[PDB]
Amino acid sequence: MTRSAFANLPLWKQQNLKKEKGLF
Repeated sequence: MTRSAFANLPLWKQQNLKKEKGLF
């Protein structure tokens, strides 16, 4: 059973997610 998390998402997805601790 795999994980569902932000850190499990590919980098390009993260670059589209400006989260609280989503600093670029």
